[PDB]
Amino acid sequence: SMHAALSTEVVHLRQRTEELLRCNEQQAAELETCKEQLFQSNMERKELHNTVMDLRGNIRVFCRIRPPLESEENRMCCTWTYHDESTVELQSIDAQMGQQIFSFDQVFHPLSSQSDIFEMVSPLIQSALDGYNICIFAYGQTGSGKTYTMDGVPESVGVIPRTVDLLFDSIRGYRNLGWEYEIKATFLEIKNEVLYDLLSNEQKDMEIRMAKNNKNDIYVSNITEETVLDPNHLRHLMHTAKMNRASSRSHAVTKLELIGRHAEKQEISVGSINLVDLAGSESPNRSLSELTNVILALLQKQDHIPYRNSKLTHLLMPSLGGNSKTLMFINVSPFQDCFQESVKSLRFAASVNSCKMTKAKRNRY
Amino acid sequence: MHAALSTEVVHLRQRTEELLRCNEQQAAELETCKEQLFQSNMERKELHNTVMDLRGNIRVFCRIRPPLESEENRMCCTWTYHDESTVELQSIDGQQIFSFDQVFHPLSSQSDIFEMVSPLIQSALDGYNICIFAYGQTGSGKTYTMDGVPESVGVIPRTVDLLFDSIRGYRNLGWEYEIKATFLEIKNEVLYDLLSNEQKDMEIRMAKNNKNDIYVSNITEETVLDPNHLRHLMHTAKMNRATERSSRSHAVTKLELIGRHAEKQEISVGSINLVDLAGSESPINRSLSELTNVILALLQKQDHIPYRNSKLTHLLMPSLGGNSKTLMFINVSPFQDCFQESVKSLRFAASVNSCK
Ligand SMILES: Nc1ncnc2c1ncn2[C@@H]1O[C@H](COP(=O)(O)OP(=O)(O)O)[C@@H](O)[C@H]1O
Ligand SMILES: Nc1ncnc2c1ncn2[C@@H]1O[C@H](COP(=O)(O)OP(=O)(O)O)[C@@H](O)[C@H]1O
Repeated sequence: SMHAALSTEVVHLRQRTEELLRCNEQQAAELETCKEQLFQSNMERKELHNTVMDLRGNIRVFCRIRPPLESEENRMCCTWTYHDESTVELQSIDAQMGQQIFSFDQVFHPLSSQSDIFEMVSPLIQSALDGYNICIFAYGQTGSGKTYTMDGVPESVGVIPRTVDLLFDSIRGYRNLGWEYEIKATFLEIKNEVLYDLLSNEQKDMEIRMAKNNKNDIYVSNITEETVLDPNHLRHLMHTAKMNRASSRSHAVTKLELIGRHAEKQEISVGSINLVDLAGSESPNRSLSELTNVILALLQKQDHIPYRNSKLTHLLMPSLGGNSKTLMFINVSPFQDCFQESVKSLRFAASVNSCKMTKAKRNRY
Repeated sequence: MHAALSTEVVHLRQRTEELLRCNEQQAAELETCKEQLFQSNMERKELHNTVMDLRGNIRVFCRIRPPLESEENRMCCTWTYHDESTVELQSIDGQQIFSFDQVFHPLSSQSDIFEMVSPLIQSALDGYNICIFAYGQTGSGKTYTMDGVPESVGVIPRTVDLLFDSIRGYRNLGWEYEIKATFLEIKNEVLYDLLSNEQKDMEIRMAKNNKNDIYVSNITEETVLDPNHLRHLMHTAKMNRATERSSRSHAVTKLELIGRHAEKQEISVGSINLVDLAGSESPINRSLSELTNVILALLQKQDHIPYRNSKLTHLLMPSLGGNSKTLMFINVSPFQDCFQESVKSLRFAASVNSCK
């Protein structure tokens, strides 16, 4: 009577046990399959993203909105409506005709980690090894993330360090192929329309001039041509330069010139990686005033283009023209007090988004 | 023993609490992670079409065949490749220079030609219609180009294989696709089922739920069971052919893809249309000339397009629309007797670029 009752219940529960374990097994089998498919999908989606951006041409504009830090709680924060992964719109908390919705190549949410940011940039660096000039720029008001995105903090490294390792990994496989790539370095700081070499602590006078090789590229003199040795050597040179830099509103122009040496045949790759940390979008515009003019130039002007008025724009004269992938980070603060400046940064980003197609060279001489 | 089974029950009730909490956790990981797989694959599909758009929706290609050793003694003409997109023939006795989206010389393998088509099979799975053509004089390679040969299969066999392998993959995204094939043929502006041995009349009407879609009556529409099926089917398609006289007959294969996601209650339907155009030689005189009026017409963005003027332009109409992608292979004989006709072919290809 009792011994009957409870021995049935035992069996009944053995049924929920093996059912809740059967369903528990297949859930994990689907779940493992779903994530891989989701990775594979994200892979083929970022592939086509690079593949589309490529055909549109050679100027890319990414927009990264910074999250309020632990110091911003009651600070007024403008409304932010993310319509797509490439289209975003900001709204003034107060009252309100103008452009408020903005579409770029890729818009990064505050949540996006430094890894995701560099994940989209990675293809360009890799392209520099196959003979290609690359230039990365960080525009925006101060506090928006220009240092955070371009460079990186200790915990989350930025684009600058992330490329270092990525570049040496590729170099490793290329040495094996017989391609002995050589990495060089050039760190300089146009603080106030004056170049100041960050690798050379001794004061010098850089002078930007039509690169003697060809009118197409434009080199610079009095600059420490430091031949990089390994990932951490460059991490040493990174530290070196930030030391000299110390800054808030200055153009830190880094030029990791990338050469190649193939044992199969005397060919040489060209990798003009140009990681530039602009600063000061808000109105004081020392060199950044002419940056908006070369940009508005490439939109209107064709062959004719202002090349001076900004040491920065004269260094970048290889890019503006052609054979150079240009990518600009639009770091923008999410606060209502900076709502107008944020719009200003997004207006410049829209003109950058509307810039002309630049060609590309095999750069394999 | 009563205390023994009184304990087991108490163990079994825990291990089923934890197993109930464990299954509750898994299912919410699956829920959002299928949401992501869907949204991710959805931005994927969007990008792919944009890529496909930049490359062009209507691309034109050129494939001069290698001279057969049967004809090693038949004399060639002077072919000059000005780039990989451009070509020019000259008569061995004004200039004749032609530009393409891509040109295929006589060592271009069958695989090199499918590489142009391969991306489209993904767009047929994405719900866009797709159109594939083998324009050229008889002996150009039209048949060799699409159907292929046993050692090196053509575009149609490569499609099938890629089609099934995608479908198997897709099934992990939750879509379940189905393939319905209509092997038919147009002669003297009248259609014929190739899968049927009896002779039944067929006509082009509107589809039950779409006026733009095309419906053919009393055709066969075999639903494909596995490649083995698709093999038998395609075999049986070569039958009921004969008048040997495929020179004046348009061989239309149409693999309709019918993808349905139950979870999200969403459908994807794309139609592939691999057409083996009849010989372009001046003695179907209607369907051929018409199909090329329409294609030009499309390029020039005319308001109205005489889709009904031809059985072929009528039958293919839902795959000639803007969102729909079309690839045109001009096969050409590299010989001196073929010269004049090979020019006509290429000249039409100039027409296309000119209307753009
Ligand atoms: N996505 C992010 N996640 C975490 N912290 C961020 C993010 N973006 C910016 N920050 C932080 O906010 C500040 C960004 O300002 P910063 O980049 O230093 O000024 P500037 O824009 O002049 O270089 C830094 O403290 C940086 O650590
Ligand atoms: N790449 C190629 N390699 C070998 N043979 C080819 C090639 N292209 C065309 N041919 C030859 O030309 C013919 C192709 O068939 P074709 O006569 O153009 O088609 P249709 O039967 O539709 O008129 C066959 O003789 C084939 O052997």
